[PDB]
Amino acid sequence: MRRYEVNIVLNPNLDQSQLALEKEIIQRALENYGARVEKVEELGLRRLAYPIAKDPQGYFLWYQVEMPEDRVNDLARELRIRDNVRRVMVVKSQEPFLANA
Amino acid sequence: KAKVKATLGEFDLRDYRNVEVLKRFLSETGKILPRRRTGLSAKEQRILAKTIKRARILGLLPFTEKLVRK
Amino acid sequence: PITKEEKQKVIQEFARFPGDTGSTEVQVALLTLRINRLSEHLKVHKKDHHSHRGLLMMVGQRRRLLRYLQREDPERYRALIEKLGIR
Amino acid sequence: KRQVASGRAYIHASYNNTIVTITDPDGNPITWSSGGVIGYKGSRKGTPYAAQLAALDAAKKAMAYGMQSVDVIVRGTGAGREQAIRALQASGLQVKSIVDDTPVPHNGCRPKKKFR
RNA sequence: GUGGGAGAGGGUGGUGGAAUUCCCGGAGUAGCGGUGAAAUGCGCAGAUACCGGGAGGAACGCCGAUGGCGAAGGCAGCCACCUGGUCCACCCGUGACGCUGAGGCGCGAAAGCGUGGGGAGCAAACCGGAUUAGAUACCCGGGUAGUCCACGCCCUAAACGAUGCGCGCUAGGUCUCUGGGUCUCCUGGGGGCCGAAGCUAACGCGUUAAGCGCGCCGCCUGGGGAGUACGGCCGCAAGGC
Ligand SMILES: [Mg+2]
Ligand SMILES: [Mg+2]
Ligand SMILES: [Mg+2]
Ligand SMILES: [Mg+2]
Ligand SMILES: [Mg+2]
Ligand SMILES: [Mg+2]
Ligand SMILES: [Mg+2]
Ligand SMILES: [Mg+2]
Ligand SMILES: [Mg+2]
Ligand SMILES: [Mg+2]
Ligand SMILES: [Mg+2]
Ligand SMILES: [Mg+2]
Ligand SMILES: [Mg+2]
Ligand SMILES: [Mg+2]
Ligand SMILES: [Mg+2]
Ligand SMILES: [Mg+2]
Ligand SMILES: [Mg+2]
Ligand SMILES: [Mg+2]
Ligand SMILES: [Mg+2]
Ligand SMILES: [Mg+2]
Ligand SMILES: [Mg+2]
Ligand SMILES: [Mg+2]
Ligand SMILES: [Mg+2]
Ligand SMILES: [Mg+2]
Ligand SMILES: [Mg+2]
Ligand SMILES: [Mg+2]
Ligand SMILES: [Mg+2]
Ligand SMILES: [Mg+2]
Ligand SMILES: [Mg+2]
Ligand SMILES: [Mg+2]
Ligand SMILES: [Mg+2]
Ligand SMILES: [Mg+2]
Ligand SMILES: [Mg+2]
Ligand SMILES: [Mg+2]
Ligand SMILES: [Mg+2]
Ligand SMILES: [Mg+2]
Ligand SMILES: [Mg+2]
Ligand SMILES: [Mg+2]
Ligand SMILES: [Mg+2]
Ligand SMILES: [Mg+2]
Ligand SMILES: [Mg+2]
Ligand SMILES: [Mg+2]
Ligand SMILES: [Mg+2]
Repeated sequence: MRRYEVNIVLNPNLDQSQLALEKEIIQRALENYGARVEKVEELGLRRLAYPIAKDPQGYFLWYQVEMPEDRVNDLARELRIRDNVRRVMVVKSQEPFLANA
Repeated sequence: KAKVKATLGEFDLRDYRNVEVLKRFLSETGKILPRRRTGLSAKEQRILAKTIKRARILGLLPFTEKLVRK
Repeated sequence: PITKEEKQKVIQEFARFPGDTGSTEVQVALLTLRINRLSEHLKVHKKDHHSHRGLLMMVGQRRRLLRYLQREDPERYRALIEKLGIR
Repeated sequence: KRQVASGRAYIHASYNNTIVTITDPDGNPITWSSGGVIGYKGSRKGTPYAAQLAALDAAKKAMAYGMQSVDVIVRGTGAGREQAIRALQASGLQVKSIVDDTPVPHNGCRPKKKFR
């Protein structure tokens, strides 16, 4: 297992049944692919820099995980399958290098 | 005509999530600034590139903007 | 990929006495393990040559130490092989 | 008959011709002009002069449609890119903003031999 | 061995934006393109320039360097996985286990061959346009193989530092990449520039030798004829040695 940050951005426009729901599905995918959860930072609406799926903005969340480094790739493909997940980026954890620090 | 890391806090260079800081390293045009103006170091620089490009993908920073006046 | 206590369990198994991290046994094993993983990934990813260069060098090193051990104590050499499934 | 009065002016210059386009603020164009439009024919079209008479022609047509205040987008480089600008200046339209949009690829396409 | 690094080293999957082309839609006319100037070409079946949407291939701007990695060929979006090399510190383990390497076996840019895909841009061949002694070569417009991917061949090159690999020794200075230290600096590996001694026909090289030495491999012995012929070997061929 290694430590990762899964990044998910969604289309903002959702009602709460819809948002809670896609978040839940994400949860069950994470749970299913072997991923432990450690932290969650859900930042919500940020105005994007350039349009993504015709939307000026996105609904962000971030998930620190530790999961079998075999399965990261598939857990990514399954995260992405849902239509209303606009972008998904999984990254390995690096420690916090700081300069001019 | 001064340098970036000069006036700026003491900060994560590995942060793809943190725009409020990273924007400061880009041109009016979407461009990443050369060392000559970021005041960085060769390694510092490389990490700044990668963290921008990641950030860019996430829609947090621009791949390009447009030049004003001219 | 080879990790800490994966590697340790091998050093345990082959150390000719407590704490020996360095002997012909330990190297030839540790190495042979390393080869085996490699030739394993190179059974897929046939098309990756640069690693295969690596493995040529790796095997070369093994047969070097091996030849050495064989020269010095034959009993221990047979020993190493009867463990490792080689030559 | 239109009613526009505020909108975009896209100057597009090349080393060969120069072409202006005036357009409603959602970008559906309104009138336009170019080097061959006003008199010129050959090489002549990529002079700065033409760039002027062009930028001008297009403006006096926007006047005809009702135009006044206009935000400019410049695309291209070339002889008299600045001429269409400076023409649009004292054109009688007053220029809200000047932006440079010349698209560059992020390196994708093989260019033809005269270009490498 | 333990602990740390840096990196376009390699393989596989996935994904991002710009641009080009094309398709649909809106607005909108009379040209656009292109050159030294032209013409072919495209355009009233509505082009160009402009906005929105879609399809698809290929390449990755800025960062980028006079930088990094690799044994060489070579390697630049981002992520993940799968791997190779290599540097440093600690001075822990083994105890000469070393160097080179005919033959072998592997790798080997591009172009080229085979069979399948793919095909946006470019583009040998080719089809056209003005230059104007004249293209039919330089310029302009089309354009097929090919460039892209999978598997399999080909094995060449200015494959270049025109400088075989290892090791020991012989002033410094300066810029730099990456480690360690008690961090006006010093110490270890890389990359550059001047330059002791020395070398060199000269040019130049000079702790990244072309200096001083030892080991080992490859190679050389006027020019034309000729990388030809003959013979073998390899190859589907082209052709290679
Ligand atoms: Mg012209
Ligand atoms: Mg280590
Ligand atoms: Mg790489
Ligand atoms: Mg790679
Ligand atoms: Mg249309
Ligand atoms: Mg005509
Ligand atoms: Mg016609
Ligand atoms: Mg027709
Ligand atoms: Mg479009
Ligand atoms: Mg098509
Ligand atoms: Mg550059
Ligand atoms: Mg080269
Ligand atoms: Mg590694
Ligand atoms: Mg000792
Ligand atoms: Mg001893
Ligand atoms: Mg050797
Ligand atoms: Mg021989
Ligand atoms: Mg050989
Ligand atoms: Mg080849
Ligand atoms: Mg090829
Ligand atoms: Mg042929
Ligand atoms: Mg083929
Ligand atoms: Mg084919
Ligand atoms: Mg042509
Ligand atoms: Mg002619
Ligand atoms: Mg063409
Ligand atoms: Mg060279
Ligand atoms: Mg050589
Ligand atoms: Mg030096
Ligand atoms: Mg240092
Ligand atoms: Mg330091
Ligand atoms: Mg040095
Ligand atoms: Mg010198
Ligand atoms: Mg001298
Ligand atoms: Mg001299
Ligand atoms: Mg030497
Ligand atoms: Mg010499
Ligand atoms: Mg002779
Ligand atoms: Mg020949
Ligand atoms: Mg004969
Ligand atoms: Mg023959
Ligand atoms: Mg035959
Ligand atoms: Mg030939």
